[PDB]
Amino acid sequence: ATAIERADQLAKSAVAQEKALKRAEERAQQLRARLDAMQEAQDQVRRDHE
Amino acid sequence: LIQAEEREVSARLAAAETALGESDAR
Repeated sequence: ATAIERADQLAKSAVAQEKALKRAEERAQQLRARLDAMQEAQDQVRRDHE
Repeated sequence: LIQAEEREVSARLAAAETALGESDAR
């Protein structure tokens, strides 16, 4: 069962890859939120102190 | 000073917690 066997395990390995794909891509995306937030959170201070 | 390291130590968790799942996948 050489061919189809290893092909199926490569299939499943691919699947594992895509779950990794998500976790990483949207972990970056979610970090973007507070990445933004801190900016304006300093910014209103930056505007009004002067 | 004591302020300084705390971030890294706390971030260590956030750093460390990463190792938890991706290994667990396999």
